[PDB]
Amino acid sequence: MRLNTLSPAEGSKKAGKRLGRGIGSGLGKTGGRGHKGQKSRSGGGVRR
Amino acid sequence: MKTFTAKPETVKRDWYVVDATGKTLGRLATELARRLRGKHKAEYTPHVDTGDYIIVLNADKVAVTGNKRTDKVYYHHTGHIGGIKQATFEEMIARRPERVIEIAVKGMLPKGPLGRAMFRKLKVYAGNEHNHAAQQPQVLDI
Amino acid sequence: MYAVFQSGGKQHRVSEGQTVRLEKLDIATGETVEFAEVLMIANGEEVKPFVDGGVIKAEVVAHGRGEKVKIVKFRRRKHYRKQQGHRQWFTDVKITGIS
Amino acid sequence: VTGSGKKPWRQKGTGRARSGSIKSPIWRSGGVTFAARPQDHSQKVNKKMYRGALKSILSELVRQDRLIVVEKFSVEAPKTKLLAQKLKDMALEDVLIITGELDENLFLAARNLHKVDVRDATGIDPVSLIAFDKVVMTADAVKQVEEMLA
Amino acid sequence: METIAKHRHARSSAQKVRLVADLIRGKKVSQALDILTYTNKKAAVLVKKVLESAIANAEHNDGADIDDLKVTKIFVDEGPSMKRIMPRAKGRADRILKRTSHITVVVSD
Amino acid sequence: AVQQNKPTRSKRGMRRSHDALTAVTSLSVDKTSGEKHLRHHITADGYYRGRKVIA
Amino acid sequence: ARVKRGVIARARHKKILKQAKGYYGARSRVYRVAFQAVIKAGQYAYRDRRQRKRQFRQLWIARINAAARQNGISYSKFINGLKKASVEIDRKILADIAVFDKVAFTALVEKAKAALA
Amino acid sequence: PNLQPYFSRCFSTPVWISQAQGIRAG
RNA sequence: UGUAACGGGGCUAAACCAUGCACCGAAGCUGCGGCAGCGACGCUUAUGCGUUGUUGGGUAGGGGAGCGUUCUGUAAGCCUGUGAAGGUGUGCUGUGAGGCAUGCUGGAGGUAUCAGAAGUGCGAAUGCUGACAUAAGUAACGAUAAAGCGGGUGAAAAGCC
RNA sequence: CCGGCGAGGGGAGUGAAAAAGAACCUGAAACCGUGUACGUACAAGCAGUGGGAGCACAGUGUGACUGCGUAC
Repeated sequence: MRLNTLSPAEGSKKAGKRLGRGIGSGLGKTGGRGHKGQKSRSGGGVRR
Repeated sequence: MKTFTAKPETVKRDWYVVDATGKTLGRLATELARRLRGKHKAEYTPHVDTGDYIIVLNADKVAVTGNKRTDKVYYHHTGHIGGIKQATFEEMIARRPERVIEIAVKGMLPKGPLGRAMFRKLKVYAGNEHNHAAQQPQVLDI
Repeated sequence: MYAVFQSGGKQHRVSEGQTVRLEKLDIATGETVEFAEVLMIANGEEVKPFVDGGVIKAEVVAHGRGEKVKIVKFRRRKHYRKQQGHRQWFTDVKITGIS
Repeated sequence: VTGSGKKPWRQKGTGRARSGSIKSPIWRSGGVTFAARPQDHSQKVNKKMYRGALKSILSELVRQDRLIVVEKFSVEAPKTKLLAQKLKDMALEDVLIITGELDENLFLAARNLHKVDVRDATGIDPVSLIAFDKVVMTADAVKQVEEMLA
Repeated sequence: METIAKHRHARSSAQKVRLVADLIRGKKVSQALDILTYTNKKAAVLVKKVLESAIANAEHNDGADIDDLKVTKIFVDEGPSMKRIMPRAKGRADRILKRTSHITVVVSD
Repeated sequence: AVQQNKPTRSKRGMRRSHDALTAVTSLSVDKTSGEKHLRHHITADGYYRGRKVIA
Repeated sequence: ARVKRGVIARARHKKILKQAKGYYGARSRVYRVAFQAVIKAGQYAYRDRRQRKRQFRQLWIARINAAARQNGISYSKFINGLKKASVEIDRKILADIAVFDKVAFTALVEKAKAALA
Repeated sequence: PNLQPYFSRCFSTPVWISQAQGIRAG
């Protein structure tokens, strides 16, 4: 029980989607947004 | 254990002589291309010239079936815009009858530097006598 | 004096005192191994289904991995790329008997 | 970024890429895209999570024998030399002293010793109960710490 | 003993100097000198100064014996370019590269 | 009137196969002063073909 | 926590230019060209691990066909005659015999010519 | 003087406003 | 534009029709070795690991795992002038991002581990900045008023006197 | 010392180091050379890849001929 021995519970920390970082991440080149529409623009997306 | 490849120094091509009198041209010309390439040898390897030197004799007496003596046309283009010259089989027998065997065999050899070297081992003579007595060609009976 | 045997899905033609590389046999290094299924023993005189009593007996030399192969998969314009390495396990056996 | 909102060249016509600000983040010397601001990196801890942690650290310090309870740990003169000695006989080098009283004589005598920390039984924390090799508590102090963790 | 003389930031372009350097590569240093003397280039006047300096750098420092020297290595590098502006038509400007070079003659007995 | 593709190190040096200067290797000694000179030219000191011409 | 990326982009680029040795021109020097030279060269390497097993079987079959015909039979009747005789030698070794021990091949042809007909 | 005190950027763009002939329709 | 309406050579069967047999032929199937996902297994006695079954082309997209970089703790700890980071080779081994060892440069700093936070990874945006190529030793050398000589000086003179 | 009482350079010297010489820590890449090994002047095309001689080194380098092969 030292400072370099403490761990989180398993699954308590998921990583976080990092978009647009290559082919292997599965989130590159569109950022999970698909191709050209309103919803793939920055700030695009209709109101509620 | 790698598969054997023949070498372009240890290969020993033997000299053969062929009397092409009365023979069907492309039936003759495809056994020539088989033995110019070297496919009749167990030592065959497709990047090495492993074939033979074949002396074709009496090239003008080669035969074609049907009406091909007057109706097989040889088309070549001269690079100029008129260009498309043509000669039938019987005109080709009169002008250069050596060319009939040489054109027919050349289409059956592969295309590239190697098949252009397999063509160098085809010695085609219109007459009945070659000059290669010193190479001692065996009679190859087709 | 060579013979043909068949070990790792492949057939090999070996002579005496020759190392042949085979697929990864699970027998420990230094153990004599019999290949009772000998397809063809030849000499000045030849013997060919299987032979009846000719056994190739070898002696296991080493268990290595092969030179690494790079597997590259690529689909142009379709946003797909996949690398993978491969080292294949082998077994070297020196042939100590042709019967 | 200090600059003008003047569009650098015109939109069409010149065969350059279209730009509209010298301070765009694609450009050199202009613009961080998502630039930082000063922020609060504090986290909320529940009191029963904070007290459950300290009760679980003090339970572990008696498991790995790193809690030593004393009944008094004072030093006569406010001198680092004496406390440097107060821990050789105790056989301590990297220690956290936790007292219940307001001892300022003892407090100054460990202000220069790097591996020695003196507390007041109310400011003991997560990282201080872990990052010291021995935790030494006076008996008046372990009475108070038992109390506040109920 | 290899004896170097250099001429750095030579104001001729390296491609112009390399034409003259290939005339005296490997020649005996007496024959190399009057190749450069009857060569009608500006680089010929530049390279001959380095070769005549490598001739004296050999016989003053490392030794002596001019007559067995040879131009063993001769190579021209590209120095820093000085950037200048030529004005062109219709307000346009171009970049002139005043291209310097680095001549190195290595003489050797 | 302009290239579609940058030519290479290969083709740039292939073009300069004929840019290589030709050395003289034909200096002529003068029969009265021993000066080397261009053939059919006067010497640096102004002798030519045994005669002092220019001085 | 600003991260400069010059060290690991150099190494990532250097790793690809090292796989491009021997390539012509800018395919050995320029990263953009050498990257898709190396990606194409791995694509071909995948494909020609398939084609290698075909090209050698092509080469064996052409040599057994020649060596059978010196012994007076075609490749088809020799391979049919070996299967009716239950001889299980593959074509790699049948071609290896055909150049190295021809008298061990004329015995194989005889054992095929017999049990065929 | 081998000191190299060089110059800087010393005016902007005159015109890219250039020739315009060539159409397919009007 | 050139045979240009077998892919070609060529073919009177090397074409059609019928029959029959053999063979070739794919990344399909089988063999051999490896790896992974899913189940069924109580096979184990946290349940890993094993045993069997079957599955592993993939864009958008969803899900699950990692790698490395900078920074904080662990760290007045370990490594480090008997050579750090960096740069440049080589070798070794991981399924991969990668990791390690080391020869040479370098000449003072670097960080096992486990956690923590992100200006966290670039080939493209007619991206931005710098550097350097290419065309090319090419075009041009800016009024077609025009120059030639002899002395001079000079290291050198078509241009200076 | 060479040079034009140059520029630049070669020594000598300082210094741990001058490949710390001021256009100065480290000194990457593009790009440009020189030296060496091999290949290349009858051979057609995404320049690789699979096979592969020969040669040169101490496995490495090169790569004739050859199958497949139209970048991102």
